[PDB]
Amino acid sequence: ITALETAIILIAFVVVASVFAFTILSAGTFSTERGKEAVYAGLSEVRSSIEIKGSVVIIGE
Amino acid sequence: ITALETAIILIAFVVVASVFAFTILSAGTFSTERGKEAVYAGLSEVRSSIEIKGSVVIIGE
Repeated sequence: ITALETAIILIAFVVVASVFAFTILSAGTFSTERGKEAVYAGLSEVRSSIEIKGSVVIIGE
Repeated sequence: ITALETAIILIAFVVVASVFAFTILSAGTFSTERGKEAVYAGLSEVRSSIEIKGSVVIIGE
């Protein structure tokens, strides 16, 4: 009796872990991708400066 | 003692396991769903932000 019972509960717990494990794998991939974007975005901003060369001239109407 | 009794008790225990297994499956699906939602919520909050560019101007009446 106890043998037939234990099989059914055993399958139930394995499936739950499988679904949970799949969710973590997909969730973890999203987090890594988002973290990578930030570093590239930050580096681009710092190097994008601009500079004035020469002298300023005004033209009289 | 006799096969006739043993069948009846055997069926009863199997059904209990089935009902318990079904609830675990449903319960596990909800919990993992909520865990996934938390990660997306956290990442969105960190990325949002605002800066101030330029001076601050006062207009006097």
